[PDB]
Parts: sequence; structure tokens; C-alpha cells
Amino acid sequence: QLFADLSREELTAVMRFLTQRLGPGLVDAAQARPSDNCVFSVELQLPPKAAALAHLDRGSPPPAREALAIVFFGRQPQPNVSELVVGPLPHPSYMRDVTVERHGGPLPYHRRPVLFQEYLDIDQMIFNRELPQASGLLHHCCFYKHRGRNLVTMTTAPRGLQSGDRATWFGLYYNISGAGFFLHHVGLELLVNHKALDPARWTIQKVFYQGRYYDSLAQLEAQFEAGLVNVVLIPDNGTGGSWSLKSPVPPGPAPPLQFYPQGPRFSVQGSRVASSLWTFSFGLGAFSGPRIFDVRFQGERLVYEISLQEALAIYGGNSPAAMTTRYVDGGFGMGKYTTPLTRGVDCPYLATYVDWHFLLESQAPKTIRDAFCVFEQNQGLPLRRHHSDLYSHYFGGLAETVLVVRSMSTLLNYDYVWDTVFHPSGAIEIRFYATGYISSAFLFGATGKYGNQVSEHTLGTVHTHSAHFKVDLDVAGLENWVWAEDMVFVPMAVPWSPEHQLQRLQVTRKLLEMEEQAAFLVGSATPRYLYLASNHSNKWGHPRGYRIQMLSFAGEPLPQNSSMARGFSWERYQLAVTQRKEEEPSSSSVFNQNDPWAPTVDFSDFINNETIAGKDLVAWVTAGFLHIPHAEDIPNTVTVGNGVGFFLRPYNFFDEDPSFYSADSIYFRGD
Amino acid sequence: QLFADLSREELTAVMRFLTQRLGPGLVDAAQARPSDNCVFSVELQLPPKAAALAHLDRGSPPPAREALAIVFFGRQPQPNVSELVVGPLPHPSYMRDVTVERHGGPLPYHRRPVLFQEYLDIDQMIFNRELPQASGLLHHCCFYKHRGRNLVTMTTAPRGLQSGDRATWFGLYYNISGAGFFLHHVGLELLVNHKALDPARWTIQKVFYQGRYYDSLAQLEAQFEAGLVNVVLIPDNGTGGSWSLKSPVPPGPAPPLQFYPQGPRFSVQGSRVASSLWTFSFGLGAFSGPRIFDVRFQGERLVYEISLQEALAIYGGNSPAAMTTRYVDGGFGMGKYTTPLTRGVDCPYLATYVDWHFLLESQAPKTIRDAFCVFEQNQGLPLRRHHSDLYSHYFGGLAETVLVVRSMSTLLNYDYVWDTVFHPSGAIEIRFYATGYISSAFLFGATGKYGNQVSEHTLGTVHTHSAHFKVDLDVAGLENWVWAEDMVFVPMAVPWSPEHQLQRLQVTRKLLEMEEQAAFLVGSATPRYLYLASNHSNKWGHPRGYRIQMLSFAGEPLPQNSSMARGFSWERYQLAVTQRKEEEPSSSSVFNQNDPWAPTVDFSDFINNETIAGKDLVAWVTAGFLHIPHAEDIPNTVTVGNGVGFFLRPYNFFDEDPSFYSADSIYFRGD
Ligand SMILES: *[C@H]1O[C@H](CO[C@H]2O[C@@H](C)[C@@H](O)[C@@H](O)[C@@H]2O)[C@@H](O[C@@H]2O[C@H](CO)[C@@H](O[C@@H]3O[C@H](CO)[C@@H](O)[C@H](O[C@H]4O[C@H](CO)[C@@H](O)[C@H](O)[C@@H]4O)[C@@H]3O)[C@H](O)[C@H]2NC(C)=O)[C@H](O)[C@H]1NC(C)=O
Ligand SMILES: *[C@@H]1O[C@H](CO)[C@@H](O[C@@H]2O[C@H](CO)[C@@H](O[C@@H]3O[C@H](CO)[C@@H](O)[C@H](O)[C@@H]3O)[C@H](O)[C@H]2NC(C)=O)[C@H](O)[C@H]1NC(C)=O
Ligand SMILES: *[C@@H]1O[C@H](CO)[C@@H](O[C@@H]2O[C@H](CO)[C@@H](O)[C@H](O)[C@H]2NC(C)=O)[C@H](O)[C@H]1NC(C)=O
Ligand SMILES: *[C@@H]1O[C@H](CO[C@H]2O[C@@H](C)[C@@H](O)[C@@H](O)[C@@H]2O)[C@@H](O)[C@H](O)[C@H]1NC(C)=O
Ligand SMILES: *[C@@H]1O[C@H](CO)[C@@H](O)[C@H](O)[C@H]1NC(C)=O
Ligand SMILES: *[C@@H]1O[C@H](CO)[C@@H](O)[C@H](O)[C@H]1NC(C)=O
Ligand SMILES: *[C@@H]1O[C@H](CO)[C@@H](O)[C@H](O)[C@H]1NC(C)=O
Ligand SMILES: *[C@@H]1O[C@H](CO)[C@@H](O)[C@H](O)[C@H]1NC(C)=O
Ligand SMILES: *[C@@H]1O[C@H](CO)[C@@H](O)[C@H](O)[C@H]1NC(C)=O
Ligand SMILES: [Ca+2]
Ligand SMILES: [Ca+2]
Ligand SMILES: [Ca+2]
Ligand SMILES: [Ca+2]
Ligand SMILES: [Cl-]
Ligand SMILES: [Cl-]
Ligand SMILES: [Cu+2]
Ligand SMILES: [Cu+2]
Ligand SMILES: [Cu+2]
Ligand SMILES: [Cu+2]
Ligand SMILES: [Cu+2]
Ligand SMILES: [Cu+2]
Ligand SMILES: [Cu+2]
Ligand SMILES: [Cu+2]
Ligand SMILES: [Cu+2]
Ligand SMILES: [Cu+2]
Ligand SMILES: [Cu+2]
Ligand SMILES: [Cu+2]
Ligand SMILES: [Cu+2]
Ligand SMILES: [Cu+2]
Ligand SMILES: [Cu+2]
Repeated sequence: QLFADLSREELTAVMRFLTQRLGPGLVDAAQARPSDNCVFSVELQLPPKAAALAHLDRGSPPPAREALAIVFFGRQPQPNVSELVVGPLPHPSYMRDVTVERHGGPLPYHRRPVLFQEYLDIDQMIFNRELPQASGLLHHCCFYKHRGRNLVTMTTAPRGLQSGDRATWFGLYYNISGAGFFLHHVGLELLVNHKALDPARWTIQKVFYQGRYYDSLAQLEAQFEAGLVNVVLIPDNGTGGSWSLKSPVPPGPAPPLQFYPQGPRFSVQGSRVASSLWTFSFGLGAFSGPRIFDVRFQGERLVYEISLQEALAIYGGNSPAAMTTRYVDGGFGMGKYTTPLTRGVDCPYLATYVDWHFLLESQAPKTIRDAFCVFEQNQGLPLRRHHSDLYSHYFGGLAETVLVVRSMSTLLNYDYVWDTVFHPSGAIEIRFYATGYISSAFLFGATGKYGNQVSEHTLGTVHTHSAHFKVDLDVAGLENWVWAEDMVFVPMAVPWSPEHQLQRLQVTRKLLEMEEQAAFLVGSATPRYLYLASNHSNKWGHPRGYRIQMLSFAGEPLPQNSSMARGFSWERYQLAVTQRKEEEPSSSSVFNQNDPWAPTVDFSDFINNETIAGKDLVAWVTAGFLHIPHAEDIPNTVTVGNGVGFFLRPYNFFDEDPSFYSADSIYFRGD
Repeated sequence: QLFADLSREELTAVMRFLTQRLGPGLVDAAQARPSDNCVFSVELQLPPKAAALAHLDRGSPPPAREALAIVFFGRQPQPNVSELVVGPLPHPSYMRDVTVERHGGPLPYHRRPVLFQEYLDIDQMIFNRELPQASGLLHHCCFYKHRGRNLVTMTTAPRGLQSGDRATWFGLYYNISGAGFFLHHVGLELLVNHKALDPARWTIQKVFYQGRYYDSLAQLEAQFEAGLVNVVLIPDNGTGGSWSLKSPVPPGPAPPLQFYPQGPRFSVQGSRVASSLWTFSFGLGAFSGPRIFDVRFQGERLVYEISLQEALAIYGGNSPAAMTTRYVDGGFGMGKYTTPLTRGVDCPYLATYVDWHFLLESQAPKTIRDAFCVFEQNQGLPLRRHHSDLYSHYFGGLAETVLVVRSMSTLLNYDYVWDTVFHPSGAIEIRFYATGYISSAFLFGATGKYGNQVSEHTLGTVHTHSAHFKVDLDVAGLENWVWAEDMVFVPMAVPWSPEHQLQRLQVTRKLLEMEEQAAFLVGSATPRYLYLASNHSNKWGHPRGYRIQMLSFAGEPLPQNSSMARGFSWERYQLAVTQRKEEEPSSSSVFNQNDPWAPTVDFSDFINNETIAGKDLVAWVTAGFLHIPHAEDIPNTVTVGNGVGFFLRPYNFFDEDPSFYSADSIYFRGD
């Protein structure tokens, strides 16, 4: 496996190599401060596609196993963060900054994501130096006690208002046991200015309490005991979903159970899963998230790569937090926040479960058990089917059984469900669901344009979800073209009665040659049939292609007049196809999160006058939808209807529905 | 069971009663001749909602169990086809001609569907009068031995060009045995003007053979014998999916499958199903198709009824038949063409199968085994789910299990799979797929405007699929309103830093008061969050409602300039909402198919400027798509991602996610 995420051991060797080259002033990033030199991350560095392919096809010698490590360099006059490529594994030797090379110049230190350590200091400063200045108020409303931390904080992004900032707003919640605190915002949000390399110089720029702005906790505290701050008492406990996840009702009859009568018909051999029809390797980007490479259907490779690129979530709000939150989850990392899968709930009780080794903000490799799960799910629905009683009685059909590869990313409040379905029809399905806990704020004022009240004093904040996927199809090879077929009604006379009129239905086919005419903004209509296809024809003389069908209800992307709108330019499209370049492996950056104003990676820069006619193309799909919270989002948001994504379906790629050749396919005559 | 379909006894009772009060001139519609009198169909006349609800949930006396019977009166000077509502079953007493009452006016005979007899009468005219006149041509091109009729014809629709017609176009295909004959067009189509009441009077107005139009079979045979008809010999046999339906590859490791560990959590008695969560009555309209009534989630009725209302398939092509086919399949009968379900393919093995009785084109009611299938399906995906590793390490999930009611209709070539899935969240999903075989034509000329080549000498005719559903919700009462909520970005300077700009995300909440406001034309933007609500609010003061999330890519509906458009005016809408009037019980009629030029039930008329505020409403959803046949549709077209419909989701209808109380919910802490 050329695409097997770095191994438990491999990570160890890269780290041992680094401790040695980066000098000893290097500290474990698990407890480093702005001024320390620490290794933020180390994971698989993807091999170039050319060499990658040569190895898989000619048999040529595979490229070198490299790893990308991000190191924060605070131990220096002009601190920076840099991308260094290490290798070749398993026994490293070289190492080389690529930062400037990849991003034109030095990566500004303020863009670096917030370290685990860095968060504590913020609570440190909050629960210790700050919150006390308003204990009076707190002793009242929120049961603050002379003991501490019966409350917790929650970050938001981006940090600030213009490029170069690191000012984060933190809501305060009740530290609820065994259930989401997200639903119990105490009403207080603080704008922490944590830009200084010295935690001693961090400050509170502004405070927002139950409706109004205060310059400091003190001033607020002051006004509270002064008698001018009316407080709405927030209960610290209760019953129902708003309070617990444990269902009050005792079990009944066991829910239908899925099982393989003769055992699993697939085989996860490391990162590569192999079944009767499909074969592929899988993984998880520490930041990008789930990814699959070299997808071969019955031997033939359709896709070189289908990877998650980014996740956005723009909030509308009542308070300052909600109001400015525009999370760019990859800034946190979908791989990193991948929660272990619960056998029986997250995946069928008899699914295969795989582990995930990572080296992020730490110096020794850790593992997430059951990060992924691969299994076969009998849909209950038939793939194909036809009952004939006319002229010749017979029946032929096939009940559909699919192959799923799942993984879940729990970024703070909600959990993402990354589903990759492999159909017997040679069709590939990609879906993602947003479930778990929604982000709520304190309810005050007319609940009109920011959400609905889902529970007392708690407001479901409106927001949009949007994910981006890289779909590096290599339909029947590397050089593919984009075709756009649709329909139309041509009025014309009836050949056998020119006295009458008919609306002749015809197909409308167009070739997309320029990246632009193949980039479709969110909102505008798209061709009913859109697909990338080969230069070569399938038996009946048609270019063998694979169609791209989407399932998006995507909200409107932040207006362009927004200076951060560039931090996630991909959201403005439903789809775009470009010349898959080696210098365009990602559509977003982990750095884009903390500084969307000055994108480390701007996706719109992938679309320029270029021919997407006979080149190595890559499609970019954006799926998403508007989420106006409501009662039934308590406790968790369900997955029903909320699962968006897209399809990769063959169109004249095969000379016939291969499922014809299904072992499991059924046939008989009459009854 | 006041919604339950009529059974043998009842149908018999009505028939017995009909042949009695109808008198002497009443032949068995099975053989009945054009100028005969016969009972075309005896079905259940749906009860007036008012009294239905009056009794159902109060105690009032149940309404008169009725049955609507349709008779073709041909044996008379002024032939009409009439709708008669028969007396109180089980022992019928009265009879009323509702034709004028109901449709207002008399039903022109030429609107009557073509009886299974007329079809025979036709084949006789073809084979035993016309086909021999081209014995020479056929004996060559088509292995045509006048012996055994190795060819079969296939009706199209509508019949005629202007209203008042009955001139069908029949293509001729090989009588393949045990497979689809649709993939084998012999290039010969015919225009049988079976308008007259006397079968001898019928004639072929035009003939079409492998490209050219001719005036008579004789004229063709003549030119063939003359030498001016270069025939392309269509192979009558061969292998692959185009000939077989039975997979060649033997059975391999068995596919996974479910099973209820402690038996099924749902019971089926008659037409009513009930589980811990759901309660409802199902059934099947003869032409209307699948329908469901009195849906109660834990006792609360959400919908009075949700039924299919019509199906349509508008075609394009180079061949006359194809070139003008606009199937309003309800003119055929989705109930009527419901084929038997194959246990383990069409539905899981461990499902509950149901029969269906009917008195159609016969004098004796017959039954269809396993017409319906009800079961429970562990989806193998989670409903709600959160894994906590931040602050408090708890986990709460619930893999989703759904309840399904299915039925499959086989209208000649394709089989429609009708779904309706009730989810543990109180969301009702309606999906329908199109599978089975396509409709092919003879290949020739510049191919590209009408379809792709899917096999030797056969084209995959471009077409559109659409289906209309009557969703008559009753959100906690009959008075429901229509809300259209949706986003918008409002720029305003950053409260705490005016120098900086901000894009304030907000929600728009507009109320639809007129039917015109609520009717949404296909291809036009619709409010993201659109739903019907009650007057009454939930514990958090928001209106109690259900939103209608749509799932369709409806291809452009037939223009309006076209003479027939009105026959299926609903196809021009994605959604529309109206006042549940008892006289607007259906969006289409069985009689519309043969007279699209003079619709028996014009749907555009259901949309007049009436207030849809605080009334009993009903939504009309339209879901469909464009189908451009491709190789992978051979042997059959697969369901994968071709299932369109919609969801009925609870929106502030509950005080929370009702699944929090799932007995099957899961919770715990740590691993
Ligand atoms: C689809 O196309 C590929 C590649 O064809 C490419 O052709 C070039 C010119 C670009 O337009 C690119 O966009 C196309 O994809 C097919 O495989 C190759 O097909 C090309 C023809 O298009 C073959 O190239 C020719 O090769 C001969 C000698 O082998 C050359 O002499 C030709 O060029 C001469 O003339 C021009 C103009 O005077 C000069 O500029 C040149 O210097 C030469 O003097 C020409 O390039 C090529 O041989 C094919 N591949 C091989 C080596 O087997 C592919 O088969 C096709 N698929 C189908 C079925 O449609
Ligand atoms: C981000 O900061 C790192 C700091 O590690 C920068 O890399 C450093 O680059 C300097 C300049 O080449 C290296 O300095 C050394 O200076 C001595 C003094 O004579 C010379 O003899 C050595 O040959 C060497 O050049 C330093 O070793 C190197 N450190 C590492 C581990 O990379 C880096 O340039 C900054 N990134 C960007 C994008 O500017
Ligand atoms: C269709 O024909 C029927 C024939 O039964 C007409 O109704 C009957 O008409 C006869 C005399 O023609 C009366 O004696 C019966 O009492 C009528 N009852 C029935 C059976 O309907 C009917 O008027 C005609 N309707 C249309 C469509 O014009
Ligand atoms: C909700 O409406 C009920 C019936 O609607 C009519 O009755 C009055 C509200 C009147 O204003 C008409 O215009 C309405 O269309 C009504 O009887 C209930 O009292 C109403 N309940 C609530 C919660 O307002
Ligand atoms: C939150 O409280 C729980 C117990 O209620 C404790 O285990 C956890 O460490 C606390 N964390 C914070 C942020 O106070
Ligand atoms: C919340 O209330 C319940 C019942 O009223 C009580 O049992 C529980 O201890 C409370 N929550 C906690 C753990 O403090
Ligand atoms: C695209 O590039 C061409 C040059 O090849 C130029 O003529 C044209 O104006 C450009 N169109 C755009 C995207 O403005
Ligand atoms: C087709 O062949 C079957 C085989 O038994 C025969 O019963 C049927 O009559 C034939 N249909 C035709 C050509 O009408
Ligand atoms: C087609 O040929 C096969 C021999 O391979 C034969 O079994 C079959 O009967 C022929 N077609 C039919 C069913 O008439
Ligand atoms: Ca480009
Ligand atoms: Ca490619
Ligand atoms: Ca109306
Ligand atoms: Ca209603
Ligand atoms: Cl037309
Ligand atoms: Cl903004
Ligand atoms: Cu290898
Ligand atoms: Cu900086
Ligand atoms: Cu309160
Ligand atoms: Cu491992
Ligand atoms: Cu049958
Ligand atoms: Cu980078
Ligand atoms: Cu959400
Ligand atoms: Cu929702
Ligand atoms: Cu009753
Ligand atoms: Cu007439
Ligand atoms: Cu029965
Ligand atoms: Cu855990
Ligand atoms: Cu009618
Ligand atoms: Cu179709
Ligand atoms: Cu298709």
C-alpha cells in the first residue's frame, strides 16, 4: 500500500529523526507555549500521481514514502510555522522545508491553529484571572463557586476581524455530566485576545452578557451589584433531551439484525479493502478527513482519488459568538477529531472495524480504535427488477447489497458521518451527515431572524453546512473530457399530418472546454447529465464516461464582499472541474481557519482559462444545506433527509449493466 | 377498516348486483366488443373525509361503504362511459350515475381505455389481414413465418393527434421468450386507426419501416419485391443482457440479510399496520396506485392520506411511435398493473406479504399474491449520535431502523417501485423508482438527438419520468398554513469594531396566503424551509408543522403551446398546495390518457386564487427526471440513485426529538 497512512512505527521514526535535526530546544507540542518550538503534526505525505501510477501499472519503482510535519517555530526572533517533508521511510535521512515553495513565502505564525495547550491557558486566564472579577454576578446567575470550573468554554472561528488577528469569542456553558453542554449557554461570551507570544499579555477585549456589551468583567460585575444588569437565572440541571442522552424507556424486542450467512464477502487487508467487484485503499487526512484512492471496479481503475477536502459552517446569530462563527473544521482536522465507532450503533454489529494511528500535538503516536468500519449492507431494495406476465411469463432481478466504508468526525458539538457506498452497479456514492449536538446561544429578544427556541433560554442558531470533495476520476484512463447533455422541446409538424404540430423532444449535448464553462456556481442551473468521459468509445460507439449526480440544497455562500469569503471560495460552487495539478492537491488549508482573510490556499485560483478537454481532470463537489434548528434537533440532530453528497454513475462506460453477471442475481418463470 | 380495499365477497356482491340492475345487454368486458355494454371496473369509492374523521376519531357512525364501478355503454345510440357509485356494502342497495355530478358532463366513448379485447381484435387485424401482405419482406428481414406469430406488437399513447381520436402506433418486436421483447424492435411500426365500433372498419393509416413511411403494407412489400427497400436483418437470437435476464455466473457466497431476533415489532391486520411508533392504513388504487391513510405517530394523525395520483413518461425519438409517446399510465392503472412481489428480492425474506383483490376488465374478482410487502429495515446507519471526548466522555446513539410499505407496478416495460418509509423520528419518506426494461426503437441515421445506442440496431429513446402525489396532511388539526422560511446575508458593521464590515446571516419567514403563492413551477427556486403548520405552537412557542423536503430533478415538462399539455398539467409543478376539497380528489383521471386534448381532470383548475390560510390543506408534489438510455440500462435499469420523492419532516411539531425515548436508544461512558 502506497497510500497507507503512516504506521504506528513510521510515525515514531519521523519523530525520532526530528528531535535530532530540529535541535533540542524542541518541546512536546502537548504543552508548548507560543514561544516554544514544537512539532504540531506528522502524517502521510501523498506520493505524486505520476510515479504513483507508474508503480501500479508499469510496475516501475514506487516513489519515496514521505511524511509532512508541521513545526511551530516560536523559539526565534521572527517565528514561523513550516511544512517539512521527511523521509524516506521507514529509515528517514533527508528532510526539507517546502513551506515557501508551496505557499510562495513564510507561513505567518498567527495562522497556526490553536494548540491544545494554548486552550488551557485561555481557561486558565479565564477561570483564574478573569471570571473572579465578576464572581458577584456569577455567584448569582450561574452558581459560580469558590471551588471552580463548574463551567466550561467553547472556542469559535475565525479569531478576529482582519488578517493578522487571534481574537476569539468564547461562550460559557454549564459543565453537564454525560450529555451536551452545548445546549446550556450561560449567556456570557468573552473576546479573548491571545495574539501575544506571551500568555502574560493576553487580554479580554470585550464581554457580552445576556444581551449587552461590557468592556470588562469588572465593569460588568460592577454594574451587576450596582443594580442595572437584569439577570435571567439559568437552571443548571433538568430532564429530557436538553439534559441527557440516556433514553428513559427500557428495551423491547430487538431491532432487525443484519448478518452474513456465509461470512464477510470482502477483506480489509490493511488499508486496502478487496471484494468481488471493488478494490481500493482508504485513509484519513489528519485535517482533510476520509479519503479513498485507486478505486478499481472488477479490476479497472475508475478513480485515482476521492477525498474529503474541507468542511465549513457559517453561523447567523443573536450574540457575538454565533454572529461571527464561520468554522472551517479542517482548521481543526477531520482526521484528528475522528471519534471511535461504536459497534452496533455507528456501524452494523458485525462490520469490520479498523484503527487509525496519528501523531498530532504530541511526540509519541496514539491510536483511535474503530476509526473506520467497512461492511456490506443489504438495502432491502432491489438493484434491478422486472415481472413479466405479458407475452412470456418470467421474472429476473437482483436485490441490492452495497459495500460501505464509514468514519466519523466529531468536531466539538456535532459528529460528521463520512459514508462511501460502493454499488454493485459500478456506481459510487458519497454521503455525509451532520448529527449530534447543535450549537446554541443564550435566548434573549425576538426570536425572529437567527433561529427558533428549542429549549428555555436556548436558541437554535441558524447556520449552513458545506463540505468539499476532490473527485480525481481517471475514467478509462487519465485524459478525460467533460460533456454536458440535457433536453429540449423543438416544435415541428407531424411527419404524417403536417396539419398538426408536435413538440419534438431532443437531447442537447455540449462539450466543456474551458474550466470556467465547467464551473457551476451555487444557485445557477446545471446540465441534467454532466460527466467526464474518456476519448475512447464503449462497444456501441459512445465515449465511456462517468456521470456526476449531486444531492445538494446548499445555502448561499458568504457574499463575495466578505474579506474572509476567500478563505473558503470553494463554497460558492456546486461543482467545478479543473486540470488536476500536483500544485493543487487541496482546495483548502488547515491554516485557512485562523486566517481566512489571507488564504494559505484559495480554491478559486484553480479556475483559469485552461482546457479541460483531454487533460487529467478532477471534479470538485460541494454539497451542503441550510440548517434552521428546531425542537426535534434536541438532544441530537437526526440524519434523515440530512444526508447529502453525490453519485458517480457509469454512462456508456460499460457495454451493459454488469450486474447482469451477478452471482446473487435471480431468475425464473411465472411464480 | 374503512379505508381497506374491497375484497372478493364485496366485489362479487357489487358485480352480482350490477348484472342484476344493469339488465340484459351486459357482456363480460373481457371479451366485450366496442359496441357492447360492460363493467370495466369495480373499485372502492373513497369515503367523504368529514364523516370518515367524524367516525374514526370520535364515535360517529362510519360512512356508507361504497364502490365506484365504471361501465362502457357502447350498445346504445349515444355511447357514453359512466361512473356509478354502488350501494352500502356488503349487501349493495343503490346506484347513482355520478358522471355528470362528478366530472360534470357525459364521458365521450373514445376516452375509454383500450380493453384487453380490443387489443386482441387489433392483433387479429394485424397478423390476420395486414402482416401477410408483406409476407415476402418479413420472410426475409424477419424470419417471419406466417407460422406461430413470432412477433408481438406494443401499444403507445396518446392515441390520435387531436381529441376524439383512437389511432394508435404499434411497433413490432420479436417474441423473445423469458426476456424483454422491448429491446428488439424490427424497424416496423404501424398506425392502426381502431377508432370505429366495428373491428372490420379499422385500418392502417400509415406504416413505418426501418426509416421510411409507407401508405400500406402492400406498398412496402411491393417496393421490397421491386428492390427499393434495403433491409437490415435483425438477429432473432444472441447472448448477453440484451437477450438473457438470467445471470450466467453461478451463485456465490450468500449476501447478508436481516431478521427480527425476537420477531417483528409490527402487526398487519387487513390494510392497517401498527408498531410501537406508527399506525396507518394502506391500499392500492386501480389506476391511482399506492395509497396510505390515517398515519398516526404514537396516536397523532399527521396525514389523512398520502397516495400516488398519476404517473407519466414523455418520450422523444426518430420513430413515429416513440416520437409521440406521452404515457399517462394512470390511463392503464398502477394498481391494475401491480405485479407480484418476489420474496427476497423485491422485499426482504422476513417481511409480511399481502394480497390484493380486484374486479377489472372481468366479471370475477381475482387476487394478486404479495402485492404489498411490509417490513422493518435496520438501515445500518445511525439516526442520532454523539461521541464525547471533550470534558465529559459519554456516548449516545441509535442506529436507525425504518418501517416500509412497498408495492410494484409493471406498466409494460418498466416496473415502478413505490416506497413509503416511516422513520423513528416522525419523518415520512416517499420514494418511487423506475426499473425493469426500457423502450427501444430501431436504430438508423444521425443518432444523438433521441438517445444513445444500447445494442445492435436498437436505440435507447430519450424520455422523462414524473409522478404526482397527493399529500393531504392534517398537522394537529385541519387548519394548516404555509410557511416559507429561508436565509439571506445582511451586511452591517461589526458591533464591537465599526471600522470593520459584517455579513449578518438571517432567516426570512414569509406566509403563503394564496394557492398561487404556494404553487411552484418546475425549474424555479423554492423556499429552503417550506412547510405546512398548525395554528397551535409547541412548548417553545413556534408553530407546529411539517416541512416538505423534495428530491427531484424533474426534466422540463411538455410545453404549453402543445395541444395536450393540459392532460397532465400537474407535470408543470414541483409543488402546489390547495384547499382539501372533496371534489378535487384526484390530479388526473384514467380517462385522461386517451383524451389529453380534453382532460377529464384538469389539475391547473385546482389552483384558483383561494386563501390557503387556516384551512384543510393538501400538497401536491411532483418528482421526476430525464432518462437518456445508456448501455448500463441493459438488461434492466437500476434503482441506484434513481429513486425520487420527498420527506415529511417534523419541524417544531415536537417539543424535541421523539426518538430520545427510543427503547432501543444507547448510552454509556468511556469505551
Ligand atoms: C484519442 O486521442 C488520442 C491522442 O490523440 C491526441 O492527438 C494530439 C494531436 C492532440 O490533439 C491530443 O489532444 C489528442 O488526444 C489517440 O491516440 C493517439 O492519437 C494521435 C492522433 O490524435 C496519434 O498521433 C499521431 O501520431 C502520428 C505518428 O504516430 C504523428 O505523425 C501525428 O502528428 C504528425 O502531424 C502533426 C501535424 O502535421 C505534427 O504536428 C506532428 O509532429 C506529426 O508530424 C499524430 O500526432 C497517436 O499516435 C495516438 N497514440 C499512439 C502513439 O498510439 C487515441 O487513440 C484516441 N482515441 C480514440 C479511439 O478516439
Ligand atoms: C522558519 O524558521 C526556521 C528556523 O528553524 C528557518 O530555518 C532556518 O534557516 C536558517 C537560514 O538558512 C538556518 O540557519 C543556519 O545558520 C548558520 C549560521 O551560519 C549556518 O551555518 C547554517 O548552515 C544554517 O544556514 C537554520 O539552520 C534553519 N533551521 C531549520 C531547522 O530549518 C526557516 O528559514 C523559516 N521559514 C521560512 C519560510 O522562512
Ligand atoms: C349513459 O347511458 C346511461 C344508460 O344507462 C344513461 O343512464 C340511464 O339512462 C336510462 C335511459 O337511457 C335510464 O332509464 C336509467 O335510469 C339511467 N341510469 C343509468 C344507468 O345511468 C346515462 O344518462 C348516460 N350518461 C351519459 C354519460 O350521458
Ligand atoms: C387557530 O384557528 C382555529 C380555527 O381557525 C379559524 O378560527 C379563528 C382563529 C378565526 O380567526 C379564523 O380566521 C380562523 O381561520 C381557531 O378556532 C383556534 O382558536 C386557533 N387557535 C390558535 C392557537 O390560535
Ligand atoms: C467538568 O465536570 C466534570 C464532572 O462534572 C469533570 O470530570 C471535568 O473535568 C470538568 N471539566 C471542566 C472544564 O471543568
Ligand atoms: C438532575 O436532576 C435529576 C432528577 O431531578 C437528579 O437525579 C440528578 O442528580 C441531577 N443532575 C445531577 C447529576 O446533578
Ligand atoms: C481566456 O483566455 C483567452 C486566451 O487564450 C482570452 O482570449 C479570453 O479573453 C479569456 N477569457 C476570459 C476568461 O476572460
Ligand atoms: C411467444 O412465445 C410463447 C412461448 O410459449 C407463446 O406462448 C406465445 O404465444 C408467443 N407470443 C406471441 C408471439 O404472441
Ligand atoms: C436461441 O438459441 C438458443 C441456443 O443457444 C436456444 O436455446 C433458444 O431456444 C433460442 N431462442 C429461443 C428461446 O427461441
Ligand atoms: Ca486550472
Ligand atoms: Ca483525473
Ligand atoms: Ca382551490
Ligand atoms: Ca389537510
Ligand atoms: Cl406533442
Ligand atoms: Cl462575514
Ligand atoms: Cu507495490
Ligand atoms: Cu503574524
Ligand atoms: Cu429559566
Ligand atoms: Cu493499525
Ligand atoms: Cu406473474
Ligand atoms: Cu500548506
Ligand atoms: Cu446543523
Ligand atoms: Cu432539521
Ligand atoms: Cu370503525
Ligand atoms: Cu368521441
Ligand atoms: Cu386477501
Ligand atoms: Cu472516547
Ligand atoms: Cu373519474
Ligand atoms: Cu427511464
Ligand atoms: Cu440511467
